[PDB]
Amino acid sequence: IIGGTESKPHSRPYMAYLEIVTSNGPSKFCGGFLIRRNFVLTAAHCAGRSITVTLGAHNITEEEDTWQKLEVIKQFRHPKYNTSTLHHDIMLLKLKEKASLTLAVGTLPFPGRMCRVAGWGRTGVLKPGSDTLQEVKLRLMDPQACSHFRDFDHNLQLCVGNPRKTKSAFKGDSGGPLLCAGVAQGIVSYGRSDAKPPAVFTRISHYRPWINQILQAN
Ligand SMILES: CC[C@@H](NC(=O)N1C/C(=N/Oc2ccccc2)NC[C@@H](Cc2cc(Cl)ccc2OC)C1=O)c1ccc(C(=O)O)c(N)c1
Ligand SMILES: *[C@@H]1O[C@H](CO)[C@@H](O)[C@H](O)[C@H]1NC(C)=O
Ligand SMILES: *[C@@H]1O[C@H](CO)[C@@H](O)[C@H](O)[C@H]1NC(C)=O
Ligand SMILES: [Zn+2]
Repeated sequence: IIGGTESKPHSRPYMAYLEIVTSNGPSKFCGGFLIRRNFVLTAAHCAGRSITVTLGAHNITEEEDTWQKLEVIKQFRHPKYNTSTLHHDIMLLKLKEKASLTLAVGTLPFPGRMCRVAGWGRTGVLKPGSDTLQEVKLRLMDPQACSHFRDFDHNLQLCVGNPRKTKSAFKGDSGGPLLCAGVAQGIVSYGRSDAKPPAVFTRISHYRPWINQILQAN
């Protein structure tokens, strides 16, 4: 998160920190959020060979009793996920156990307006990931403001962030929820490599039928 501020610890108890393993290189990370005691929603571009989820964290380098470290047993990536057009960037992760509900861990059930995104991602173009969960408020834009992304499609995606400001999600914030009036409306998907807003978020409402079908059959 660029241009944001540190979240009050444990004030977003649905936030998941994801550590992604691949076979050919070192670990990477993304965000995501708990929608069921055993299901985390995140972006499909965070897929990997295996993933570990930390719930209940603030400072991700300081282990505490609120932590719940859970294994992911199966990744369900959207079947039409497309790395050419960048569409359908969405994935559910089935947890090996159901998470405990505590004060620090809980689920989040289901243009012009201000919304909030949160993450442990880089705080600057050339900066490391943040140790602590950060958040920022961002303006929802008319779809015209994302025209320069050639494969942007207003039906599938949200255009997020006022170009006149420097506030943005960045690397490591992938998969984090965009909340508008306490409801998850988007997931961080992609933007410019220089972070100039706006950025493109997955529009959660278009994928509700697909979410429901995975959650009902597992
Ligand atoms: C795990 C995934 C990996 N991230 C990553 O690829 N991206 C690029 C990316 N790919 O998006 C796709 C790809 C295919 C289909 C649809 C969307 N999306 C977002 C991105 C971060 C980002 C987000 C926003 Cl809002 C604006 C710009 C921006 O990056 C320049 C990212 O991390 C990654 C790569 C590097 C790091 C790192 O810490 O160096 C890291 N924590 C994570
Ligand atoms: C996060 O925790 C570590 C290890 O306790 C501490 O060094 C660091 O300053 C904390 N970072 C914060 C509050 O940014
Ligand atoms: C991605 O979308 C493009 C343009 O619609 C399509 O032609 C392509 O086959 C799709 N699938 C993959 C795997 O690129
Ligand atoms: Zn704590």
